[PDB]
Amino acid sequence: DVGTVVGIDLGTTYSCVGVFKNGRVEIIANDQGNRITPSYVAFTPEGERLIGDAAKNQLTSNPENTVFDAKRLIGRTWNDPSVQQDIKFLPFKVVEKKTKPYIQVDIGGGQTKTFAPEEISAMVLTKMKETAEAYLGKKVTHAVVTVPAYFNDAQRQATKDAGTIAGLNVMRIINEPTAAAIAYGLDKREGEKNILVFDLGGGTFDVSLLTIDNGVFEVVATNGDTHLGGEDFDQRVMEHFIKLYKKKTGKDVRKDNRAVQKLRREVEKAKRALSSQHQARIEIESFYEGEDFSETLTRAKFEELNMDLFRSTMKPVQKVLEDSDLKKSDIDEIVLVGGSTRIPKIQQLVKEFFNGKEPSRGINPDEAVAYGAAVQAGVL
Amino acid sequence: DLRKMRVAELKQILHSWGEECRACAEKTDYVNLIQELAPKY
Ligand SMILES: [Cl-]
Ligand SMILES: [Mg+2]
Repeated sequence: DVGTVVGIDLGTTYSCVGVFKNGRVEIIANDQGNRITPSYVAFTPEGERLIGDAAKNQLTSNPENTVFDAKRLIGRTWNDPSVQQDIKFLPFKVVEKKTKPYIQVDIGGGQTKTFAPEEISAMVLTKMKETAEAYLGKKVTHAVVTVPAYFNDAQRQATKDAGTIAGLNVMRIINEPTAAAIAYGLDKREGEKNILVFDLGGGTFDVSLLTIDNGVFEVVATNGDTHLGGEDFDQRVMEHFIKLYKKKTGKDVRKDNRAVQKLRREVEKAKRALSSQHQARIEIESFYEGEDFSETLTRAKFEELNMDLFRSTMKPVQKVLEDSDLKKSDIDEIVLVGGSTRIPKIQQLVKEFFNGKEPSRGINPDEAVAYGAAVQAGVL
Repeated sequence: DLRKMRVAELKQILHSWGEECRACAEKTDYVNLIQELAPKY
């Protein structure tokens, strides 16, 4: 007996878990009340293992001992040009072991330890498992887990392996764009259609053209940018404010990880706020050298700081349509994934690109992939 | 061979065997199951 099978979006920057019941999916809040959980692992100085919000939130002078973005490495070999590029921007040490990238961190006690990417992802899955168990009031042993459509056999197997290490039998690996389409019930309708999935996550941007034929999907064409996501918009804002603060005080806070962390947290919140407001006030008490930070960001300035990045999202979309020889009008459904898709300028670019067609709506775009996974888990 | 058929035809093959593709989101899932089940039927 497989018990209650849950759906898990094991994401680059954030992860999400849901369960199907009573004709719908319940996206499950974690013990901090959040329906998404950072795909982060860190250690206290005393050697306590933190996963999720606690790991991301932990203020540190040593950023090199916080692990994230393990999905960028999972199932890849050390010599993969993708790995060799990615390790240049990751703050933690990645070392070759067994022809594979391993992650080396301080775990407390003047002890270091090396972890396979899949051991880090197993820790994230453990937290998502615990999240589900607390809600369901029973143990969870089986899951459907999502991956990017471009993942290869080794990457899909390494994801299953992460599941195994976490005590989860991953019954199905399903592609993220397909999961989002399932969330919106697109498999339950009659006829043949073309679906465009526009997925702007925290760290990666994926455009997928799917067909549906008699209720069954096919991933026909993919494109995107694995180094474009919500965090890049945050970084543009970070740079603006670090530069402003230096102009105002003569203080350069970039060498000071704790101040940078505090600013990044408030900038993430401001960005989300600017999807529904035209101004956001960023306030940090004791930001730097005990001095307070107080500045405002307008939606216009946010847009100005990111305009090239926003516009750059349309090129992969054009590439996918060209590759499939589809007119804009041939797209029967547009599915948005990621909270960055709620950014008004991104909505406007997508709407204008598609001649005013309205996307699917009704599911939080940060939750849609998990939602779909949970739908599929619901029949098992 | 299999990859060239319509989904309706893949479902037709499975239905005729009294076999179901449970939680099979994509055409590849139907192709894979028919290949695995073919020596039975
Ligand atoms: Cl993400
Ligand atoms: Mg995602």
